Amino acid sequence: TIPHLAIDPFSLDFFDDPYPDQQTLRDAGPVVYLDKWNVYGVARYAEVHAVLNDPTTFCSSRGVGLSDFKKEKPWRPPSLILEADPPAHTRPRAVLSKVLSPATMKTIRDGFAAAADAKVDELLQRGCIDAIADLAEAYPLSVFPDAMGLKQEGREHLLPYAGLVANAFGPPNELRQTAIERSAPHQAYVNEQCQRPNLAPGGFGACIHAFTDTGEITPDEAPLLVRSLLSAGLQETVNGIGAAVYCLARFPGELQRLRSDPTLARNAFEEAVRFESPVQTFFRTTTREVELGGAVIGEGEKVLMFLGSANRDPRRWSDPDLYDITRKTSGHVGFGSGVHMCVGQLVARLEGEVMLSALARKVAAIDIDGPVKRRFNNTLRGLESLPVKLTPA
Ligand code: HEM
Ligand SMILES: C=Cc1ccc(C(=O)O)cc1
Ligand SMILES: [Cl-]
Repeated sequence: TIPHLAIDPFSLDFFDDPYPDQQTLRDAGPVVYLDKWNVYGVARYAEVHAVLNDPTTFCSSRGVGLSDFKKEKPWRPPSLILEADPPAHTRPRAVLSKVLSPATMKTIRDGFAAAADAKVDELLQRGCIDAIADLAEAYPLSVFPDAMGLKQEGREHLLPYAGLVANAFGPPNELRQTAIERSAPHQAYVNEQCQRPNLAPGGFGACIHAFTDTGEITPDEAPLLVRSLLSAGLQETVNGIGAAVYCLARFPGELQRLRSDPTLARNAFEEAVRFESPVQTFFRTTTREVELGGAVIGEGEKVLMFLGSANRDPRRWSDPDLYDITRKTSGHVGFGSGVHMCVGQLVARLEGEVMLSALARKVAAIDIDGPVKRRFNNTLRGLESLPVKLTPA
């Protein structure tokens, strides 16, 4: 009934070019079994969307990586957000939603935009730059840690900790083993910055700690909620911005459209998130026997959702492998779907929008002028290096 495949979606060969194997996973059937890791897989949009939107059956509190927290110890204390189910998830989620609210975005937008414009101006003085280290990485590093309220010292641990968290969702392969081996200095930095005295007034971290008296969270939960905002989002935003620059370089007709109407900036970034899907996969664990795509899945089974594949499923998308900055992107699952849908999505979209706006107004051409290098991670997709020449408008 259920097809069994030997594809390892966490292998370096797969990461190097996942798209043929993602088609094989989709076309084999609505539900597959991955013999390499003894998990179920869903790679089409329909089943991925269904699983995300049924959290009672496909829970998160047994872990959203390969490891089942009912069988193994989590590598770190469980997130109060990502690794919780309703109702325990609900009020901590509401706090993070209010910390990263539309009102907060209105407070920080002008500064985020000015820093994007300044970065592009600076890069145009150099001409030939690395669009990852110098742009996709440098810009979020120039706005998000400050908006968090982090001190200057130690910020070099942020992206390593981000990569560690994402690697630790994966199976016990070399990427995961090496990440955990290197983890201690990054973990020690992150956990210390989560304490209230270390978060500057008015920033995201201070606002979490100020939200500890409403009956939604307690003071002893605020450190782990700050940890969520230091564990998630930064590398994804970097990878999304880097993918946008890569697409604007490889599809120059789309840069020409963006230049002609800079108000396409927000959707140009949203399309890059669909196209690249910085988070490629997430797991759920079944809490009961369930029918999914004609398959009967027992209790306590891990289900691997292919977000990137769902965002390129031709059953749902026209020309899914094309970068189209006017595509109707609504419904893509690059940020998830349902009750866990990325609580930081407004921050990521703000950063991506204002960077692409700066490019749209200031840059006439983006030409790849050096070897492109991929960064490997068990669950994140993104480039390591993207040498480009920027021509000013
Ligand atoms: C392009 C950028 C981003 C992408 C692709 C992305 C991806 C995702 C996805 C797919 C989920 C769903 C997790 C699940 O269903 O189990 C998620 C949740 C989450 N993200 Fe993001 N994210 C991004 C940016 C951010 C940012 C900027 C932040 C913080 C400021 C952030 C913090 C979080 C948190 C805390 C959660 C957990 C939400 C919950 O479980 O209710 N993310 N993200
Ligand atoms: C989507 C990635 C992600 C990683 C960590 C956390 C967390 O630590 O709460 C949330 C989301
Ligand atoms: Cl940790």
